[PDB]
Amino acid sequence: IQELQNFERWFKNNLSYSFSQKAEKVVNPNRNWNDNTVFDNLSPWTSVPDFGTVCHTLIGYCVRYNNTSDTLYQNPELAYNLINGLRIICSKLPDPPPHQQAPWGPVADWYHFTITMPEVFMNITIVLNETQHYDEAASLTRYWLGLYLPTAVNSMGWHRTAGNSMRMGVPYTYSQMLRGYSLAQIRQEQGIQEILNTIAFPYVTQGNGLHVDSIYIDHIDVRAYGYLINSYFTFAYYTYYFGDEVINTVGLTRAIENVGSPEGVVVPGVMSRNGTLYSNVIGNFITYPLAVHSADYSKVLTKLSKTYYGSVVGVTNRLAYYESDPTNNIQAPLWTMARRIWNRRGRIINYNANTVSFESGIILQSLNGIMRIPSGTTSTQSFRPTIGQTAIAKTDTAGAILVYAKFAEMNNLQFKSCTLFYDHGMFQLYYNIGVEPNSLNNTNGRVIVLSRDTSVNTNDLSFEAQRINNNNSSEGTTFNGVVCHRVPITNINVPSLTVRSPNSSVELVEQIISFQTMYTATASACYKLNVEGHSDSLRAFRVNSDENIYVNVGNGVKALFNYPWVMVKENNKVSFMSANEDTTIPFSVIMNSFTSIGEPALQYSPSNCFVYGNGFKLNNSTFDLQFIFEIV
Repeated sequence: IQELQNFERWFKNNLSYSFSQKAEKVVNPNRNWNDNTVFDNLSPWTSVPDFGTVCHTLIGYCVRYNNTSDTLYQNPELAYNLINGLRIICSKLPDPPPHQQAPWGPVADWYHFTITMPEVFMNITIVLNETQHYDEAASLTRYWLGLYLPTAVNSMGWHRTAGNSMRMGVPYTYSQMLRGYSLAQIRQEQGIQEILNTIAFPYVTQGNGLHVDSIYIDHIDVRAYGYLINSYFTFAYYTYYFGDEVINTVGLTRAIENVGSPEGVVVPGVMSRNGTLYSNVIGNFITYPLAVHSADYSKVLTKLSKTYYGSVVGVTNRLAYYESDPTNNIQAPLWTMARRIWNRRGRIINYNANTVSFESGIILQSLNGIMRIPSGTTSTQSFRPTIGQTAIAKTDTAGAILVYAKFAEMNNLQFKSCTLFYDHGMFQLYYNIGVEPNSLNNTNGRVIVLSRDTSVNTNDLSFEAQRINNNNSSEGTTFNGVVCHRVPITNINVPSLTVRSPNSSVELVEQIISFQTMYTATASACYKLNVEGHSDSLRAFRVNSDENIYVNVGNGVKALFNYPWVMVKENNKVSFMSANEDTTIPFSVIMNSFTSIGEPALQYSPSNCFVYGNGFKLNNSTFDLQFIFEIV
């Protein structure tokens, strides 16, 4: 059949690429072969994790066999080892298959038999398709998957859904093609129909799924990309199998653009509960544009430039600001207060238990900086903020985010947060920082400007040595391709930069804020970060009234924070948004904003909105909440 041969060709053509997207894998294996256990130093027949390792290692060797640049490309002895490995596995599998137990090991360790093993059959059979082993591999696949994966969604007496089913459908479909069924026939099967529903990813307005502004929500109300990351590699298969209509590709691509980067750096607030800024696959999911992205409802602003990746997760009362579990409960400050740019050519330094409490933007309430929000259940618990109102405005190269938040579980911490991303830096102002009165035991708070894991050796001197070398000033302190500066604003208290080590693993540049001002919710801090080698003359101003903050980057980008409104102007384009999510904007708000940035007589025309009452109304507020005007 043409269909089968074409699929096998496509599979081999795209294997290396597909493998680069696959979350669970063993890359470039060189483990020695063993006629008893498939590979040396493993006990796969008694230990199910070891069987998983055998499975992954075999798949890894398939990729090596198939990879033109690999030293073992089309190597006949590897081909033999692969078919021999499959034979060994087949000789261990019970016939008939078990009903609702694992064939060996703990009765509940079914995973590698249902998920990973069928992928082994598929990978071995296809990569060996031009060898003398093909017909045997195909026959073993037809028989053994016929038993262990009888439908797309059933294995060993269990019905499967979600992530599990997305994995299963790929080798199942292939097994049916080997049996001579056409893709049109397979499509109509009940199991495949369930999977097609699972992979549709329609936009949703609440609950689990892809939200309307392309941020993935899991566990009812948590920003969480794990579900997408784990099964992403399967999407290309289903699109090949069943066509360009089965998956919301635009929605998913935008979802990845909204949080990821080619280097694999991802804002921690949308990642796993242990606190992480890295995925070893997300960089391979899509080709990323150089752009500023915003999710106006879910509250994410992300910029990818030629020099940096920067992102802020905002706060809305509609979504959890944090999720903890029995092990992980110190990650809330990182999820709520990370205000950082990462140099794209910098070292990817990920967090650990001793460093996860510290990052540019984090407000610390104690010297050691540990803030715990324990799970009140025997598994996970997510927490809604007491206050969560966020506005985002973006133009070509710049994006601003304005957050008003209050967190009951972090000692009633509240703040107004103003962030601006531009080429090549980031402005951050916190004002009205507050905590529960009389709660800090006479300990001053602090806002982290720069942080470093001291176990990492770079060519940067220590923060204290840099300070002393700079006439005892922490201005221009550098770490990992990022440089920090204090940003004074006349009539706003902005503390000086000082250096401190909160524990033996971390050094900080911070702005210390008095417990007295925190008690009155009047504490403030202001700094900027630059990509090393890329300085600017950014200035910020408090214009006449409280909360009216004008930032002139000095490169053509102007921004205004005037809670609840935020505005960015660049070239002939202006964007506004309200943290109240107003779908109308008054003429007077526009006029006052333009006056505040020093351009009182600006002429303008609506781009995505229309005259309605005493202002403008959005043409469409379904996905986006920014009013866009052209300066005419």
